[PDB]
Amino acid sequence: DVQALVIDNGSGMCKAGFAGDDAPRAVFPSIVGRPRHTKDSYVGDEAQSKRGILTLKYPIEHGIVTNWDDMEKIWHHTFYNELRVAPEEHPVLLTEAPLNPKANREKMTQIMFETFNTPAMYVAIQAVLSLYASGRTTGIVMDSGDGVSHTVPIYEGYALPHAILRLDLAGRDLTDYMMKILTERGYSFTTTAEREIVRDIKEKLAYVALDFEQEMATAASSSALEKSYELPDGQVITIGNERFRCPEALFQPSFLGMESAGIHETTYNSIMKCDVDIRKDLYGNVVLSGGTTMFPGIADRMNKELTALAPSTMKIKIIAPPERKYSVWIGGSILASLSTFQQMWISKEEYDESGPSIVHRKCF
Amino acid sequence: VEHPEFLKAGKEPGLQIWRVEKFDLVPVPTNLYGDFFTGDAYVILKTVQLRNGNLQYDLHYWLGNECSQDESGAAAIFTVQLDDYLNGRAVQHREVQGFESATFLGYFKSGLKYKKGGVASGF
Ligand SMILES: Nc1ncnc2c1ncn2[C@@H]1O[C@H](COP(=O)(O)OP(=O)(O)OP(=O)(O)O)[C@@H](O)[C@H]1O
Ligand SMILES: [Ca+2]
Ligand SMILES: [Ca+2]
Repeated sequence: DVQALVIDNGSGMCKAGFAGDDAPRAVFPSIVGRPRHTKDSYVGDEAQSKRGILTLKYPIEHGIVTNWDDMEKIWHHTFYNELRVAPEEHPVLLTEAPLNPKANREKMTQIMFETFNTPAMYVAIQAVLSLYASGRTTGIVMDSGDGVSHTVPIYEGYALPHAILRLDLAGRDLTDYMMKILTERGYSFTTTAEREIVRDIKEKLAYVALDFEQEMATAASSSALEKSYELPDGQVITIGNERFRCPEALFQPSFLGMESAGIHETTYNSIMKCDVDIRKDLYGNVVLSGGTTMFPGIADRMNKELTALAPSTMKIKIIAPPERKYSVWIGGSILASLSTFQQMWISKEEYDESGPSIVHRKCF
Repeated sequence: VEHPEFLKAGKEPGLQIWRVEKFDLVPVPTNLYGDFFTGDAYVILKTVQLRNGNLQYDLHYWLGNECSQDESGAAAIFTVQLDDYLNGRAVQHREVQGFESATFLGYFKSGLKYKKGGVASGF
């Protein structure tokens, strides 16, 4: 009986733990910090709190790894400091973004076996793990994290590549947008600690209005929608329509001067790229996942918007699990725990025999 | 992936039912077919005999109202794996307690029953 590890590499946060647990043992920022002017490097929370003397780097952009040296550093830290295991003793399941470049898949594989000497590993698509965590083999996952949002149609366990769509707007952009509109109200948040406050404000008081217009109307006429927020010292700020104006950007990217369509239209578009025969199953299984889908009211709004786009006869079902922030990781925990996982992973032997390219035949 | 139970899967016409039990696919005693624990998740394979002698398959994963996330998730994954094992010849059906398809319900001559309880989660 061997213990498998599960690592969900996100653009903003990394989630790591042991297969079989119902939640990641460690959640920390995806950052590598190094002496800006002159331990040699830090990762995660420590890098973040020592930002005063370190220059921070984020190796994962839009879900894709853009710096392999820094990613290796993150994994090294994950194994030895966060999980406190020797990687050579554990099969490792890693997650990847939809449409992850072929070269990256091989690089990930090479690093695990050659650098970390893992006895076995596997790469699963994040969105698919999330669907499995919801107990379904068919549906369309709307995955929105920190750096990017994806709409991934999946049929009988397999994503449909040609229909996957991407929206380059996610949590990070909403946090930045909140920073800006909050200034119109006079509040200037520009430092890192201030951005943290803004992120907290977004996570704590923001929400998606069922009907934006009507909500603005409401906000402009009475003080019903305002909320108070206590800052780290003691100052108290008053937040108004910014609470729903912030996440509204997900549905109106133009708020950020983006030309692309909102999340609801992207979901509808992905569904329309799929065979007519399976669209019913997608409309009836829209699964939301990722930290950015955590805004209260998003399910209702997605339901409303999708209903407006689909024929009135089509049954629309938005599934928003309370644990969606970690759906991907949980999905991985379950998959890696199956009595059948054993055979699906790439073993060291196989890697030695075929090399990195083996990932294209064993993980699809 | 060739699991012992997969070797037995869809060999001949009939119905086969397995219950998810701590990340594994466990066969349900034939005498108990139709008695579903609402706190559990199951996988059902209905094999039908075809003209050409080949079998037709319908894979149903049944989800009890109180089944834990690991059980419903494992039910879904095992379903994809069995289908792959059967050369992608199975149509998969998600069946939720109290919302089962006419087809699924029709597999049980005497009508399927629900009983409270089940095996503990594997988490
Ligand atoms: N309650 C909440 N309401 C709104 N946003 C939230 C909430 N909790 C977390 N977030 C946001 O979700 C984002 C992090 O999400 P997540 O962990 O899913 O992304 P990631 O894995 O790092 O990103 P990506 O999938 O783009 O790689 C951050 O922008 C964070 O502020
Ligand atoms: Ca993610
Ligand atoms: Ca159970």
